Amino acid sequence: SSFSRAPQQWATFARMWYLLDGKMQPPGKLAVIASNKLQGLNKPVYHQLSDCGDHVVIINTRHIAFSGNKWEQKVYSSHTGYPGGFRQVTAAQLHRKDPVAIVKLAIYGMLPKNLHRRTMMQRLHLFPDEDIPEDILKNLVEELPQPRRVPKRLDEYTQEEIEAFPRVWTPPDDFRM
Amino acid sequence: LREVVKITVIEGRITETPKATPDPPNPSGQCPICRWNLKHKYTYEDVLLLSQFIRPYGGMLPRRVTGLCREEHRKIEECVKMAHRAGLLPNHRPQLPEGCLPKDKPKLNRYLTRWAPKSVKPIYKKGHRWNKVGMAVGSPLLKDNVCYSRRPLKMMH
Amino acid sequence: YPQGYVPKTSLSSPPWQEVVLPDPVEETRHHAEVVKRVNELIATGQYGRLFAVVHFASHQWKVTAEDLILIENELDIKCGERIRLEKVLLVGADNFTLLGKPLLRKELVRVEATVIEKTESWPKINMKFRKRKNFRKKKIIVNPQTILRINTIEIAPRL
Amino acid sequence: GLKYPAFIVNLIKCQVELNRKVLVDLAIYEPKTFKSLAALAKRRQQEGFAAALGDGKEPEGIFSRVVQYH
Amino acid sequence: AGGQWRLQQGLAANPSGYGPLTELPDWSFADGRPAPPMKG
Amino acid sequence: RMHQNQRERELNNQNPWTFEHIATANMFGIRKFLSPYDLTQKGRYWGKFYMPKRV
Amino acid sequence: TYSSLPDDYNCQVDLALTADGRTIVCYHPSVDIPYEHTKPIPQPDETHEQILKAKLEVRKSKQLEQGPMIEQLSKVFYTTKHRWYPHGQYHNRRKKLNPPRDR
Amino acid sequence: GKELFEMWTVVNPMGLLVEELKKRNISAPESRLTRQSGSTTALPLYFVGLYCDRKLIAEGPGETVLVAEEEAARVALRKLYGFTENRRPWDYSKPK
Amino acid sequence: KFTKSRIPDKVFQPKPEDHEKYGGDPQNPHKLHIVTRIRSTKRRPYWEKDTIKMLGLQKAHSPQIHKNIPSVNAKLKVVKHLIRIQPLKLPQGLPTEETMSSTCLKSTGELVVQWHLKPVE
Ligand code: FES
Repeated sequence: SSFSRAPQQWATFARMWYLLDGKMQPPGKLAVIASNKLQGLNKPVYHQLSDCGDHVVIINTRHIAFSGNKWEQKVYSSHTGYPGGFRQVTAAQLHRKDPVAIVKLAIYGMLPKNLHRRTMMQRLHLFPDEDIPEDILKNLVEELPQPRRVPKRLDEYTQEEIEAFPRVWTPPDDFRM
Repeated sequence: LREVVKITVIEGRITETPKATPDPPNPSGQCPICRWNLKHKYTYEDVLLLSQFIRPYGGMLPRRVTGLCREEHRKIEECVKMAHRAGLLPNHRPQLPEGCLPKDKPKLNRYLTRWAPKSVKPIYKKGHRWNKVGMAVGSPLLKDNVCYSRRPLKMMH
Repeated sequence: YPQGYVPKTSLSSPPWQEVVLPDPVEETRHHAEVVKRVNELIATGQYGRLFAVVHFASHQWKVTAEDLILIENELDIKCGERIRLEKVLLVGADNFTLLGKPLLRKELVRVEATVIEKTESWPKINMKFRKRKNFRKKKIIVNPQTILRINTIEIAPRL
Repeated sequence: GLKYPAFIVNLIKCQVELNRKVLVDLAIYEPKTFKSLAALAKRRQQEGFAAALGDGKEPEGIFSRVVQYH
Repeated sequence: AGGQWRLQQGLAANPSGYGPLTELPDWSFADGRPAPPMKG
Repeated sequence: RMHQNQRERELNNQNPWTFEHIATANMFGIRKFLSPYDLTQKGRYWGKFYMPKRV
Repeated sequence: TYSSLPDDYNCQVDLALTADGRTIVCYHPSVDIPYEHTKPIPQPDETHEQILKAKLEVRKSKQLEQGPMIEQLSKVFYTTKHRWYPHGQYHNRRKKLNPPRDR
Repeated sequence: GKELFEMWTVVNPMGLLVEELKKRNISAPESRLTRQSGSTTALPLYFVGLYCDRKLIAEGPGETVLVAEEEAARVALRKLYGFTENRRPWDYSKPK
Repeated sequence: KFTKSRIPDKVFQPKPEDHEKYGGDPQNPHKLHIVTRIRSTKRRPYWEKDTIKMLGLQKAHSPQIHKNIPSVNAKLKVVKHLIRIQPLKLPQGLPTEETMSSTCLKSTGELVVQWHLKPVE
């Protein structure tokens, strides 16, 4: 409060930079968070005619994870437009050729089907690994929690943790193993 | 624990094994899972419980040694496969006989994989609105587990 | 190991975290202390502008001094006449706010307004959808209106 | 940290009768007052959870007391 | 929202029904004279 | 055994609502959408097909 | 610490009921930013126009043609090219001369 | 609805602020960067806060650090002179 | 052929558990019904349309007072699926000429004879 008119308006409608980490996350849940910020639905001043979107930066897009047998069952389709130009490819094959296509396709589908959708995609920056250009890093303002919680591996348990968990049976000593 | 040693002359020596923690919380339980009140509260993520029934090379132990009842044996066996497929048991990999080496391909991250990744066909023709073909997620054998959600879990995605 | 003990697992505990509410006895003492401080602030008059939410006609309006309000029906009040709005749901300042359940007491808050203009709305076109619509099967609706200016909001130290 | 259904429902159980149009005004123009309402709705939700889990005759929550009219 | 809870406490389901918020007068003159009764 | 199993299913069924009560008492005016035979068959027969689990 | 929301970002919430139980009192003082949480101004090297000129550098062909110039503009402001093209006389003559202003 | 400096024209607001603080024997403020976004882009937002004795007095937004810093000065001055936006409304109630 | 139907008599003979659940003593039966229409008569047979007009239940969600006598009950059974029945209750006694202008009906089914719009305290 007590700002001048122009700075007050500038501050309210400013666009923010966010960071997401995609390692071991499912692509669908990542898209929901990204779509929310791209449209600007996180701001109480949201209106469809106000162009209140924000920038979203995602890293580790190569390390996303799919539940079930989706890697081998999900097919992506495209057509060149010439006779015989129909190509169908599975998720694993597409991930091999392009390390960013899967995440980008999920976000594209969830945005509203109008002209503003293609303006939104200009604010989405995807990197397959943990390396970011220096200029982009300077812009960041905040990081967001991952939607899914990553289970631990056996080798990551500290020795105390294994001891704490009880034993449930004892093998007979006369067992070959 | 008995190990056979070849020095040809060969002999087998028995060694001591650690014993189960005393004082089961629920004695009079016929199967070890029931004794500790874990009937419907374990999933593939629980490596600490699952590892206890695993051979050094990832195989399942026979029922007679473990003493599990039929129902629990099937559940544990299924959960172990998903734990292997999810890369949760890094130190139980298969043995390479002489010169075999890991294929050295990139590893796709998975979880809740019901079937063997090798032999699943792609869904070339997906369906329309209510005739959609479903993509299975999870295992049917674990249906009755305790659920903390308003509605039952969605098996078909 | 006590009876009814389950080893920690993924599904052993609920996803949500149970919380412990503060004890009733101490909380009541803290409640009384908070009310005392706020009443002193009102008594010493340490506040600036005030804003209130007032239920008038059939609508709720967030209000402040010098504001203009439009009511879409006749009121029976002459122009230039002062009035008191009597259904107030919230009064607020920079540092404190008061909430009624669902209405504040008459002693606490007084809101006064003035009638500035009595007018009619611009013509509104109503044309029902019917086969053979035609351009002359049409009606013009004009409603009476009145404008009020909010004058003052006052509070008193009677919490 | 609140979902829409939880926020709206619990305010009603506290005998607060603000409508959706005025609530939007407070969030945009009265950020501190809106935060105060956020805590109130959250607390009433917690009181309901405690009353549900605990069974039998127990004292009701401080903010869970309903004023009556006649 | 909250219709069922309102009925349990004995109130009307719609807050626009019987009760102080709806039935009480909406205004009075600054002098103190009461306003004419509302048509509804 | 099949007949004995059928009797057991009816007695121990935990559903408060059954086809017979609703049809006979015309709850919802359900009889608008039903045939006369429904009252007799009680929902165990549809066309030429017998339903083995309908109680 | 009775408030169920952390007090560290926007304001401190203190909620109390009056003795009669008919009013709810709210105390919300503001929270100021700690000095330890700030950074120093980079005094060593600014009008926004200067920033724009560096961004919209004219390097080759002197003033560029429409198309190439528009592609440069879209990258700077993260838009598509379609935004920047003009319109015909029909649309330009419909535009209001004096649109209303609220405050 | 009229802001102070809309009716009074003051150039170099910081210079005026320094003199005013001296009169009450207050130390000169220290400028620091409270918040930042999109610095390297063409639409940057800056928040600059004037700190006195490690205590915050004012905070201002701007496009550039210089503009934002100047904005903080005006915010500070307004509070000192009591011409803030949320100040007590004028009083026309008096009939005398 | 779809036609008028007769309900078996057993439906209206209650059970001991029902008395506990709904809290009505099989003795001292109540006198006045409160009836409201909560569904629509479109797509229903004409006999149901006519009865709804006889009972005064043209507007939905508006209560109507009727006698708990057998002749009236015979008509209510025909449209049982479209209405809600609640027994009337008079905690403070029947209204008199003095209190006739201060009555108010609660959602619970109680016709209070004094309405002050003030906290109970
Ligand atoms: S777990 Fe005890 S016998 Fe099945």
